Formats: sequence, C-alpha cells, structure tokens
Amino acid sequence: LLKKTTGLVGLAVCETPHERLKILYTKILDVLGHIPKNAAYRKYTEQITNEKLSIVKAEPDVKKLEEQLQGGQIEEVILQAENELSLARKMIQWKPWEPLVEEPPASQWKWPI
Amino acid sequence: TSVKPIFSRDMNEAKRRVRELYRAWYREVPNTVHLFQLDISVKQGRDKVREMFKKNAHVTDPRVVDLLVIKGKMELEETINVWKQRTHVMRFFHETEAPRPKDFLSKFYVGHDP
Amino acid sequence: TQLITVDEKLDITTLTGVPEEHIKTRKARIFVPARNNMQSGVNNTKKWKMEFDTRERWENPLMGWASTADPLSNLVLTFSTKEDAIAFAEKNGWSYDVEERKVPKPKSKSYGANFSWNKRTRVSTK
Amino acid sequence: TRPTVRPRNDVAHKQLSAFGEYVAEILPKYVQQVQVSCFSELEICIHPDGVIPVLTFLRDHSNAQFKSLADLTAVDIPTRQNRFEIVYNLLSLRFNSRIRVKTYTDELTPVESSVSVYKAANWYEREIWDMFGVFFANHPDLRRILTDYGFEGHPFRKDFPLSGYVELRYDDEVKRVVAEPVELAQEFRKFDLNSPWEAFPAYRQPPE
Amino acid sequence: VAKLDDLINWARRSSLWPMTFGLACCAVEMMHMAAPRYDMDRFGVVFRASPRQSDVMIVAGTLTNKMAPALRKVYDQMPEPRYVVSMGSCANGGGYYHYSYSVVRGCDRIVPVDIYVPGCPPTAEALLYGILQLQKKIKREKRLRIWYRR
Amino acid sequence: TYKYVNLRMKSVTDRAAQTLLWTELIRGLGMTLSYLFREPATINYPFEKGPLSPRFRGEHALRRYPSGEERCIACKLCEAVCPAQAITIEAEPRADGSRRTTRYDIDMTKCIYCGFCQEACPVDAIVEGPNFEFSTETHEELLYNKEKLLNNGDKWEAEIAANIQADYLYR
Amino acid sequence: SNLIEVFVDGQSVMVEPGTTVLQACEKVGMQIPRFCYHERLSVAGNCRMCLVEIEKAPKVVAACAMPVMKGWNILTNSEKTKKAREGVMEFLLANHPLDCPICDQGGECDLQDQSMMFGSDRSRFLEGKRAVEDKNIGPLVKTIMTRCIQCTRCIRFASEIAGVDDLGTTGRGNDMQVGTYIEKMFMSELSGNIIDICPVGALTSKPYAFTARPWETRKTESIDVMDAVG
Amino acid sequence: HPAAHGVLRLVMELSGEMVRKCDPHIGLLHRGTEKLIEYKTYLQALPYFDRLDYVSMMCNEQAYSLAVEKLLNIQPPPRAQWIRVLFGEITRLLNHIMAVTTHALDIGAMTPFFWMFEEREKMFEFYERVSGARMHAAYVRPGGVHQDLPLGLMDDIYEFSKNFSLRIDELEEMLTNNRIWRNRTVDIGVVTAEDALNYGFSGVMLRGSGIQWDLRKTQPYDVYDQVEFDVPIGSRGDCYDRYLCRVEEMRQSIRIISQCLNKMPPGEIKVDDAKVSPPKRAEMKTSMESLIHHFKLYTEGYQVPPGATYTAIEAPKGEFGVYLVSDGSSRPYRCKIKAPGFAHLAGLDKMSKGHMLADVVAIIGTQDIVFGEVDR
Amino acid sequence: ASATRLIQGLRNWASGRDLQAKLQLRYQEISKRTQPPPKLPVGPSHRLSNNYYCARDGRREAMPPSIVMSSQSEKKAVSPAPPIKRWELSQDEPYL
Amino acid sequence: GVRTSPTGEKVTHTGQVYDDEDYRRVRFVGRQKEVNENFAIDLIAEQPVSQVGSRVISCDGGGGALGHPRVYINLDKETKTGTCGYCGLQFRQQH
Amino acid sequence: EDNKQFFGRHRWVIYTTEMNGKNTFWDVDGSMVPPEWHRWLHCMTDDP
Ligand code: SF4
Ligand code: SF4
Ligand code: SF4
Ligand code: SF4
Ligand code: SF4
Ligand code: FES
Ligand SMILES: [K+]
Ligand SMILES: [Zn+2]
Repeated sequence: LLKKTTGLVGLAVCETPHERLKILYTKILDVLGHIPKNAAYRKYTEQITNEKLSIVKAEPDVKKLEEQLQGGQIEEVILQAENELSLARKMIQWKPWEPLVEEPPASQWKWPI
Repeated sequence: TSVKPIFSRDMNEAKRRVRELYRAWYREVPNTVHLFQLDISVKQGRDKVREMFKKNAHVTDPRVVDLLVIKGKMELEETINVWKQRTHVMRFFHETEAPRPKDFLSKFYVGHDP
Repeated sequence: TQLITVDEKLDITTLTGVPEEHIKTRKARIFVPARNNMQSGVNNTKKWKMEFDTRERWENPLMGWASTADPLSNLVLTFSTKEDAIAFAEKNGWSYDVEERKVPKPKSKSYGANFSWNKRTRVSTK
Repeated sequence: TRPTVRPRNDVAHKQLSAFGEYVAEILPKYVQQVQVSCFSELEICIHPDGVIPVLTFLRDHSNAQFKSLADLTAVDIPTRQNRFEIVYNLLSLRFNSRIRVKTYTDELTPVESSVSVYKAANWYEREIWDMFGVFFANHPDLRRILTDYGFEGHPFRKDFPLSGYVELRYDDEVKRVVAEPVELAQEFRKFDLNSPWEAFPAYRQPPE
Repeated sequence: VAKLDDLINWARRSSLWPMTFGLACCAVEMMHMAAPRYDMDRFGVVFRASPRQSDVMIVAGTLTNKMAPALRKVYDQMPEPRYVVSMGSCANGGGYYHYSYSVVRGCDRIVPVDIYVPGCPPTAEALLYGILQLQKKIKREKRLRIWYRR
Repeated sequence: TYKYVNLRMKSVTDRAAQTLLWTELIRGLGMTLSYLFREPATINYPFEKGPLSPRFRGEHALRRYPSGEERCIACKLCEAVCPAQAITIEAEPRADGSRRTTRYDIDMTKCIYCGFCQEACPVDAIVEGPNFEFSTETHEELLYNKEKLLNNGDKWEAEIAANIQADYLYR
Repeated sequence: SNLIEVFVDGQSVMVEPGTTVLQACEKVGMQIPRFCYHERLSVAGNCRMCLVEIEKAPKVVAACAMPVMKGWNILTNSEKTKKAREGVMEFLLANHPLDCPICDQGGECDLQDQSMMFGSDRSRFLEGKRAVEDKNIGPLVKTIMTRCIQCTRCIRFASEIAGVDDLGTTGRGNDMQVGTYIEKMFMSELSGNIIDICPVGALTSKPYAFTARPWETRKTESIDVMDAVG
Repeated sequence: HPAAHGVLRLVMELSGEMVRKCDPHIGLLHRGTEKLIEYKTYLQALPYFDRLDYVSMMCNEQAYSLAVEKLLNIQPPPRAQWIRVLFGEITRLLNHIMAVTTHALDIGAMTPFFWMFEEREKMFEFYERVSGARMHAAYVRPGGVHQDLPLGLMDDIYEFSKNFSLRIDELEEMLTNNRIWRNRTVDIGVVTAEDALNYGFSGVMLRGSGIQWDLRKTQPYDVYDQVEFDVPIGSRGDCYDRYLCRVEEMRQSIRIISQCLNKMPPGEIKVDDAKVSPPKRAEMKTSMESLIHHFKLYTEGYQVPPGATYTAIEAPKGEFGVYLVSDGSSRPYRCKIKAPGFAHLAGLDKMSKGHMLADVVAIIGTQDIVFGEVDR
Repeated sequence: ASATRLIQGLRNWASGRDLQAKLQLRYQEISKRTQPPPKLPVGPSHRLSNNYYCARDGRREAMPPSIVMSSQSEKKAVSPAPPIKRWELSQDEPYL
Repeated sequence: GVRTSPTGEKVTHTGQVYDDEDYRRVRFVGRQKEVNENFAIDLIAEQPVSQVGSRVISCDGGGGALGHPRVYINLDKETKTGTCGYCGLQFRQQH
Repeated sequence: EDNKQFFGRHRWVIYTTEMNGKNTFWDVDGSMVPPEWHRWLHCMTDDP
C-alpha cells in the first residue's frame, strides 16, 4: 500500500514487514531455546510466537495481516515483537521460574484488619 | 533479624557517611551565611550544625543513621541551590519563642505540663 | 547475600520528625474500649485502640471555644491485637500503659427458672 | 434486584481470573496472591524484591501489554509490621484492561524504583517519599515535592496528627515569617460515628 | 486642608490598580468578575501585574505554608498606600482546610487585611460590593485634617 | 467514531496574494470591528443586579414559627453534618422545659457555603439565605453568634419564606 | 464433658447443655438482634427480634429463650429470618412517635441502629399512632412513656436486681402502659441504672437531659471514688 | 506571574535564553486533602472533590460518585445518569473555554477571553439554577443527584446550545487561521506515542500523538454508550493539534448536549434505597423510618463494604481516577486521587527540551493544568 | 436588537454571518422567572405489597474478593480481554 | 421585655450578661451589643390554648411539609395542658 | 423596568437620597434594598 504515515508520531513505516517479522520471530525462538522446558513463560511465548509466525507465513497482504493479527498497524506488531525479545533476554537474565523466594507474614494480605 | 541494607553495610561505612555530611555542611556554612544575607556569624551556624549532629548521635541502627545521612543530603541540596528562603534557614534558630521553664517549681507555677 | 544483620531495638524517633517533648512526656494507653451501656452492640469492642492522655482545653477569649495546645489530642490508632500495638508503641519510644481485655462470662440463662416450684427465682410479674 | 442494584458481569470475572492464573503460573518466583474483586478488578500481590522483574513483564509481554502507569499509591496500615502498602495501577490499551500490583515495605526497607520501566513514576514514587517515608533505591532525583522545604516528618502516616506541629505567622520583631508551636483557637472536635452493630455478615472475621 | 483631603481621596479611589494574585477557585471567580458581564474596568479598576505599580491586592485562594514568604515579599514590595482584600474562606480563616497541617489559618497572620469578602467562592456581584466598600472606606479617609490637627 | 483534525497555479497565487495583501488578517479585523458595534453586556451595578435563583446559597439565618417562638430545637444535626466544623452548639432546657439552644455560633470564615445544614435541619430552622452582599471590615464581625443569626432571620424572613414556598416541592 | 455439638451457618461448635440459640450464635461470633433479652436479667421473650430459623423446621424460634439441641443448624441470615426481622421492625415502628430530634437517645438508640441495619426503609402505616400520657417517678428519670415499646426491662430490673417491686404493666392490649398505677416516687439506691437499660428514649437522665449528644463526647475510663467498692 | 497559573515555580537553566533543564517546583497549593478526607464521612468528603480541579467540578463529582456507587453495589436511576452526562458535558465545555481562552491570553490574543467568559457566566447561571451555587454545586452525589431540574431550565439550555456554535465558529476564525497563532505552535512541544504512553499521559496528549484512546468509548460509564459522538485525533503531537482537538471536543460536547436534551426520560433523581440516598422532606416528617434514616444518614453516614477500588473517568483534562479503600466504617480508610496534571507536568521536562522561553510558556499553556488538582 | 438597520448590515458584512439570527444576549424568548409548582414522580419501590427490603438490598450483596491462587495440560495463552476493535472513521465529518 | 443589668448591658434571652468587673466589656466600648428584642418565651406565652374534641391530637406546626414532624399529643390528664414538643403550642380538652 | 432591554438590564432601581439618616446622594450602597424588593430585583420571580 506504501502508506506515507502510520498516524502515530515518531513511528516510521517499514518497507518490507514480512522479512522483519520473520527475522524477529526466528530470533525470539532462538533466544527462548535457552530457557528450561519446565518454565511456563517459555511454553506460552513459544506458542504465541509460532502462531504469529504461521499467520505471517500464510498470507502475503499487509492489510489482511493487520486484520488477522489484530495488533493494529504492522509497525506496532514489529515493536511488540522487539519488546518481547527484550523481555525474553531479561527473562533468561532474571530466572523467575524458581519457587517462592519468601513467604509473606500471616497478616500481610488480610483486609480488613 | 536479617534486614536488607541500603547504602551502609556496617556501622563504619555509616560513620564515614556521617563524617562526609559534616564535612560538606562545615564547608557550605559560610556560603549559606553570605548568600542568604544571614545576620549571624559563621561560628553560630557551624556550632548549630555541630549541635544537630550531636543531637542525632544516639542511634546504633545502620539503616536509621543511613536515612539520617540521606535526609541531611536533601537539606544540603536544598541549601546549596537557592530553593529555600531566609526564613527556611532561620527556622533552625528559634528567635521568637520565649525560653520555656525547665525546673519543677517554674513549671508548677506556669501550668499542668508534667 | 545482599543482607545485613542488625541486632538492636527498632527506634525511629529520629525519623518520624516529632519533637522531643512529645516523645518522653506522653503516656500512651493501649486498651479495648468498653461497650456503651446505653446500647447493646459489641462491634465497637472488637479491635484495640491506642490513644493518649488529655491535656488542657481552655476557653477562648472571644466566645469560649475549646482552645487547645496538644497536637496529639485527637490521635486514635486501631490495631488488630495487643502485640502489634505494643510493638508500635515501643517502636516510636512512647511509654505505654496496657489494659487487658475483659471478656464477659458466659451466663447460664434458663427460661424455666422463672417458673420454679421450690426456688426463689419465681418472677413476680411477666 | 433490577433497578437499584449494580449489575454483575461474570465473563469479565472469568477472564480476569484466567489472566491471574496465567500471571501466577508464568512468575512463581515473586507472586504471592491473586484475587479478583466482586466488581471485576484483578489484584496481584507479590514480593517487594520482585517489583521490577514482574512489571516489565506486564509492560513487554504480547499477552499483557500494560503500557500505561495510571496511579502509584502507598497505603499506611499500622497493624502489620510492613506498614506501607505500595500499589501500582497498570492500564493495557491493546486489550483494554486494568490491573493492580501490590507489595509491602516497612520504614527502613528500600524498594527498587520503577523509573526503568515507567517514567511517570519518576515523579510518583518521589511524592511517596514526601508523604510516607518509603525510600526508593536508584531514584534519579529524589526530593520533596509537596510539603514545605524545612518540613520534618511524613504527614500521610496515620501516627502523624491532622494539624501539624508548627504553624507560620509573620513577626514584625524579626520582619520574618516564623514557625511557632501549634495553638488552635478551637479544638478539632473528634466524632464517634461508628455504629456498634455488625456491619456486614459476609465480611465476618473468625474470632480468636 | 479638608478639601485637599477630599481631592486625593477621590483620585486614589477612582483609579485602583489591583494585582494578578490568585491561587485557586477564587482566582477563576475573579476572572469571571473581570468578564464583560460585570466589567471591573468601568470602575477605574485595570489589572496590573507588577507589585510596584499596584494599589490594592486581592488574595484569592488558599495560602499554604510554602506560600507565606512569597505573599509577604509581594506585599512588602508594594508602594504606599496599600490595601489588602481577603477573599473566599481560605484566605479568610482557612475555610475548608482550616485544620490542615499545611494551610495558614487565614491570611491575616501574614498581611494586614482591610476588606473581608465572605464566600466559597463569593459571587462576583458580592466582590464588586466589597470593592465598592473599599472605595467608600478610602473616601472617608482623613489624612490631611489629622495632619493639620497634629 | 474518530476524525483526523489537521490532515488536509491558481491556489499558489491565491496563497501568495493572501501573504502579501493579508486577507485573513482583514477577516479577523472585520470580526473585531463586528464585536465593536454590538451592545455590551455590562449591567449597571449597583443599580442593577445579576440574575439569581430561589435556591441561592448566601447568608446564614435562623427562622421562626408563625407565632413568635424560635424554630431551632437543639438537635445538633447541622453541626454533625457540617463538613467544615463551623457550627458550635451548646444546649440546655430553658424555663418552660422546651429543648432549645443557649449557644449557636457559626464561623462564617470556616463555612464553605454548601447547604448541608439547610437540608439536614428537620424543622427548617437554619437556612442558607439569599443575602450575598454582607462583606465586613474586621475578622471578628464574620463570626456570628445566635443573636446575629436570629436578627438575620427576622430581617430576611419576608423573602426566605417566599423562597422556601417556591422551592420546597423539589425537595 | 457433656458439650453437645450444634451448627451455626454450617460451622460446628460445642456448647454446654442449656445453652440458648443466642448464646451459641454469640459463641460463633454473630450478635443476634434483641430488644428484651438482657444477659443480667431474666428471660422475657416478648419482642420477637431474636427470631431465627433452624433448618428443616417450618417455624422460627426465639433465640433468646429456646435451648439448642444436637445437630441443629441455625440459619442466621436466611430469607425468612430477615422477613421476620423486617416485620418485627415494622410493627415496632408502627406506633413509635417521630421524636428523634427532641430525643436524648438519638445517636445512642438501639431502635434506630437496628432499624437501619435490619429493618426496612419506608413505612406502610397510614393511620394514627397511639399517644400514652407521661408519668413521673422522681427527679432522676425524665419519663416519656409515649416512646416505650413494652420491652419489660423495667419490671425485671425493679423486681430482680433493685428488689423494690413497684413498676408494672397496667392494661390489656395496645393500651398497656408500663407505670406504677399511682403517684409513687420510684426511688432506690440503683434507680438511675434503669436509664442504662432502656433501648429507647422512654426514660432519660433528668439532669443530663437536653444538654449533650453522644457523637460529640469524648469517653475517658476512670474509677469511682464516692464509695469503697471501686 | 500571569502566564503562571497562580501557583508555580519553574526553575530553568537558561542557556542564554533557551532552556536546557526545566524543573517545576510545586506544592504552593498543597492543602492536604487526602488527610482531611479520612476524618470525614462520604457525604462530608464529597465537597472536597469540587475544589481539586476548579474548572471541572462536576466531572470530579461524577468520579467520586462512581467510586462510591461501585463500592456500594448500587446504580442511579436513568434520569440521574442522563442529568450527570449532560452536566458533565457542560463542565467539559466550561473547562475547554477556560483553557483555550487562558492559553490565548498567555500567548497574546486577549479578545476571545472576554468574548466567551459571558457564555461561561451563562453556564454558571445554569449551575446556579440547578444547584444553588454558581461554582461549587455539590450537586452530583452517590446515589444519583441531589435535586431534580427546575421547571423551564431545559429551554434555556436548548437556546444556549443553539446559539453557542456561532461563538465556537467565531473563536475558530479568530485563532486557527491566524498566522501569528500558527507560527507559535507549528512544531512546538512535539511528543511521540511511545513517550506519550511511557510518561503516563492521558487524554488530549494521547489524542495529540495519534493514539486512539478515549474512556468514553472503551470503558464507558452511566449512559455514555447510548450517545453517539466523534473523537478528534491529532497527527503531529504539536500544540496546534491539541488546540484543534479541544475545539472539536467542544463541538462534540454540543452534539452530546443535544442528544441529552432530546432523550431525557421521566423518573426519580435518587436511588430509592433510603439507607444510601436521603429521603424526601415530605415523607421524612410523616414516616418514622424515613425520619430515622434521615437522622442516621446526616449524622453517621452510610456504611460502605470493605475493599479497595480504582475508578477512572474521562475528565476534560484527561483521565481522572480515584483509589478509594474503605475499611467498613462510615469514613474512607484511604482516598488517593490520580490526576492527569501530575504526569503532564512530569512530562513537561521532556516536552520543553530545545525551545525558547516563550515556547516554554506556550508549552505550559497547552497543558490544561489546574494546580489545586496537581497538588491535591 | 436596539440597533439601526445600517449598523445591522455593517455587522453582518464584517462578521460574514447573520448575527441577528443567533444573538448572544438573552431576551423575552427564555423561560419565565416564576414557574407553577410541580408534582415530583415516585421511585420504583414505593409500593405496598411484595416489597420486602431483603430481596433488593444492594449493600448486603457485596462479596469478599475471591482468592485465585494463595500462598497461605497444555493450557492456551490467555488475555485479560479480547483486543479492542479498530475504530471506524466517522461518516459525518471525516475531515478528509 | 429585655432586662437591664446595672452595669449598663442588656441581657440576652439566654440570661448571659457580663459582670461589672469583667474586662471583656471593653469589647463593647465604642460599639454596640447586639441582642434580639423578640424574646421567644414571651412571644409563645400569649398564644392561646386550643380545645379539641378528642383524647389525642396531632400537631405538625402548620403548613404541612413546612413545619416540624407530626407528633401526637395525649390529653388524658385534666390538670396540665398537652404542649407540643417542637412548636411549643399547647392543647387541651373542654371536659 | 423596561422589557425591551436584554436580560439583566430589564429591571433596575434608583436609590433614595436619605435612608436611615445618612446622605446617600453619592454613597449609594448595594444593600439598601428591602427583602421583598430584594426578591424582585435579582430576577427571582416575575411578581413584584
Ligand atoms: S474559599 Fe472556596 S472557592 Fe475559594 S479557594 Fe477556598 S475552596 Fe476554592
Ligand atoms: S453551609 Fe455547609 S459548611 Fe456552611 S455551616 Fe452549613 S453545613 Fe457547614
Ligand atoms: S439541624 Fe436545625 S433544629 Fe437541629 S440543631 Fe441545627 S438548626 Fe437546630
Ligand atoms: S427512642 Fe430512638 S427511635 Fe424513638 S424517638 Fe428516641 S432516638 Fe428516635
Ligand atoms: S421504659 Fe424502656 S426499659 Fe422500661 S419497659 Fe419501656 S422500653 Fe423497656
Ligand atoms: S430477644 Fe428474644 S424475643 Fe426479645
Ligand atoms: K434510656
Ligand atoms: Zn407542633
């Protein structure tokens, strides 16, 4: 379609969205491979990433991609994929699939007092 | 009894921060007197800083003295930059309050304060 | 690790900003409030109240309003049980007087006692 | 129960409970409790040391996308030993939802700041230090924003009185605005408005 | 000296120059008074932003503890003669926020107040009445007669 | 549902002629001159007054029964509902045993003029009346006692009763 | 131990035999509404506020008088319990005078509190209320029997604790008045205590009358020194 | 300072005359409302909300009433909902008039201020007729409203709404096409969508940056889903797009006011549960239950079930929210007020980087900031 | 409306619109300052039968918040809500 | 009918009057002491007593919804007249 | 009164010259209106 503006200030339009989306999805799969299998975040993020990759593989039209993926403009989809890759790097950094670090006191979530 | 530290691991580091804060305050007392056109001597302000430091010198908890050091840093930042007024600096020197009685006979004469 | 050990009593009189005279000379009171005898509900005697003493309240020179000098005259705090109230009172250095709660004794009410045969519990009117 | 009673939505309650299970299963290191209120509002209660690795998840995951920080609040409950209750309110625009993330801290325990996640907190938690005394670690510019410059004490603590400890007046003797001990012309009349009968049966705490 | 007193009282009361010192709700009420409905400018009342060229000051809003030195300095920079008109309830006795920890209980403690205008916010017609009362107070001044007697 | 604000040789010549000859500036000046030639909305105060309503919240007053006996019965609902705590009531039974008041003080520099007391009074004794031109010169003059409130009620009864008669069916 | 097991709202609790339904519900932690029952007076059971429903039983029992049995499930907040409470409040407020702003019990009244938290919010009574003439029993109790609800705490206190036996109920039906039938000055050493045990504003402390109000008062605990009882 | 909104202390590091570091020192109007609220009941704490944002009074009343009604599990009658929406749109027009005219006065065009302050006085007269006070109505209450509309008011509302669009067109001719007004706001205060969401901006700022978000269209309240209206969306993030958005919001407010005046249903004005809303004065003096409920409602206050909620409404400045926590008594345990002005003044540091000082006062003007709301 | 016809025409030309059609000053066309007394309608629960308070109480139906997970199969990835639908361009004034 | 204390001050209907040695009377010099001259008791005293034909009588103060809540007064006694709690009006029976 | 003027200018008052002993030829006050005329003048009712 070659839209001049996306309607949002400070969001440049990408010329080829399919290659960028495929590169980002392959990269997030490669990064998520390092997570242990028992983690729930790895399972759910791998599931949604594979679903989005299948959607972007099946159809070539940009407008039908924006309607099927329902993530708005494809620039927002690319930005969300980049943010998820950053979250995956921070996730292998933090390792939050371990159990509870500490237990709260007995009067910590009791409302009312 | 296991607590999370903020800045000071032990009492020695907290005392180092206290000495640093006193060094900075003793440095900046003459500029505070000169810039605000305060009508007191430099010695009065410096011994006021000494009096406050000796007043808050009963604490053995590293976290409490660390927070005291932080709040002194806030006061130093509000004094070094001209964000206060003449009255905000002069509020330390109580000049309008009459001297309260301290012995038992005078307090018995005045009122019911125990 | 990222943790240190502090083995001293929590005293935060220096960070609450209160003046000195309202720390050592004020006697706090930790108690369960008594039920108002004009009513019959006991919901108001469920939680512990921490209060302070009453200072002077003189008359105003204009119309005799209640002019006061105590800033802590309207400070009422609510705690779930006794131990947290004691911990909060000793945390701010306030000397405290603690009164234990007074649970009423479970009575033995019998409706037939008003219609006895050889007892003094025979009622005179109904 | 039609005209004067608020209608009840169950699909939103079910979806919020499912998302709460989703969050509590993705992050078992820090999440302590998940509760959905009667008016369909999710609440997540986590450990303080997991303030930062949770929030960025809710800012960066494709299934949450809580990109807005609406309100940041601390609540003072003097009964608990961790008397300060930090509350983050998050808003997701892509999914059109609101979530609440709650944690606890005492006076001397620092909390990790959230300016690395939401920049609006650059003011918000700063105001918290002005009002309660909760120290935030690695804040860029932490200074008092609401109270007076020379004010000592944190006013929003429940042990702080309604009227302060000092009051200002102009003095011709020193030509200056000075602070004096507080002396009110009329005392604040304290009212006992609590009815001594049981308020709600459904909120009945078990006895001792 | 009686008639010369009558002259300078007429000159000061018919060219009052207030200053743009509002703080709160009551400032919006002052701006509503300055609207074409009530037209302060017809009374010789034109807003001047500098304290050095102002005659009276209408304190509109809540005077907090962070605001008392500012109000005191602004009042002290005004040339004589100066009159202060309290406005609303916040600047009268604290009003709604009388018992608060950071509100001055009436701006009388900082500046000497000449005319008290009660309301929350006072209606612009009532404010015009208060300004006319201040004008009538200026009219009955007796400076030169008292100077002649002394 | 949504719209795009600001998303829009003859035209270039028209724009250059507007630049050089100031067409839209002349249009704005014409509208300014249009507002010059209209009738100004300045009402001649104090000989003219602005429009008001029978529900207007002004000066506090204490009404009376149509037999001379005062209306307040010392029930202390107004001082319990007052959000500013501006009302101070001290009560005792007088000589005939009627529950009346001895002190009824309203701090008018504390009052926020919100009309909760005029709607919480069970006998319509306290009324936020219609008077708004009651500015004073001293702070103590804005501190009404019971005698001043009763005098205000006896002063403004002739219109307070009419306003209540006009408005009481909406409550 | 002979403590039998009963149920309150499906929760088990063990009580001694002879324990009433009200006592069992208090032991669990719910304070059952009441007007005539007092824990230091003989049981009267003549206000029907305490009517609760035991399950598998087609009648509401008086919790202030009826003893419990094994396996009884006290449905404290079912539909018919609330219906009975609302009906009792409607009957109680059917003949009560509109005297709250002149009352000295306002703000500390059991009838107002229980009417808000248990009763309905509007009146179906479109007729004229009764008006009972006032009496006098001395300069210690201001006496307004228009507001009495015939709870009969007066007679039980004057017969059991005070032990003077001069108060009574004269009449039959809606014209029954709680009085003394003569110009008798009820004066004992514990007379003023009746002012504490009137759930309505029928009996008022005469020196205290028309002087203060409960919500504006500050309560301070202290010790009596006029005698050696303490 | 006239360009300052009465209480403000902007300390700026002028590098000659451009700003490199701007810091708004606030707190000159910190009254401490959120400590005075917990010492008062809900009816007594209702007039405190009239004075936070004193150009958006009824919207704050609506937000507080929505919070209390969400906690109380009750809803107002439909006539009360339509009245609330109509007066909220009148409030939106009030705020937009004040903001646009004060911004134009702070830039230098001082005529539309006097042109539309008489219309603002007309709406103040409408408030006077409907509630009894020109500014602080205390009209919207938990349970609906406080009083019904007087007879003959809606004809005045219809006449004013009929004749107000010509004034809107007059203002839009006087400022939008003016070249001097344009050149002050072409590329001043530009913001991006990522920095709009990450800085906590809400309302027009988001709609200045092309972000499509409005609380009246996504999370609707009382009757706003039964009214059709448009939402303006900017395209550059400058002050020009925000001013155009405010003018278009005024036009849509006129549209909503027309829809409200053509669709008001008959009925009552309070929740008929007398334990929350007070009873009528006619039946208070006849029924005993109504007298008891009036006594205890105006002396103690209705109880609220324990719990914490955070509600949010589309205030004329943005998103106005309250976090209300109740412990079961007749007084709130903790009432926190979330305001758009706090985050807007926080983002003022980022929005004003690289501009001249007159552009900083233009950026101050283009944020509709009321500092009583900001300082709470 | 107390202005001559030439001033009327001059104002109409210089403003570009018919100013006298929609005046900004009020006249006799508004409603009268006095009104007949109304008869306010009643609410829905002002009945006499089948109107027990327990069947329509709003405050008593509030429940405590339900704890989902407490610290004392391949489940699909869920969302807090379905995603917000794309906004429709207004057909009345699209500004395009 | 105001009474005059011999310090010169008028006496209010609540009975308050400043003593001759009280310094607070200096607040009244150069000014006036404002006191209502319409005494409530001396204005309700001369209102006549109404004889009714029934045992009990209902009083609302007149005006319907403009007065006090309606209270029923019993006139069973033949010695004292039944006085209204709010308005102060007194009724009786002709027998 | 004059009904041909616009709203707010349709009712007015000319004050007296001597009210309660003071010369009001120039010191005209806004609070010299009796309550019935105060009700009429501020446009509260159409009945004088
Ligand atoms: S007096 Fe009232 S209107 Fe004026 S600033 Fe104070 S709260 Fe606002
Ligand atoms: S109007 Fe409001 S603030 Fe004023 S006295 Fe009455 S209740 Fe109090
Ligand atoms: S509400 Fe009315 S009757 Fe009650 S004390 Fe106040 S003024 Fe008197
Ligand atoms: S006894 Fe209670 S319900 Fe009866 S009038 Fe007195 S306060 Fe009202
Ligand atoms: S006067 Fe009171 S205590 Fe005595 S029987 Fe009547 S209601 Fe009961
Ligand atoms: S309490 Fe049982 S019938 Fe009265
Ligand atoms: K009693
Ligand atoms: Zn009567």
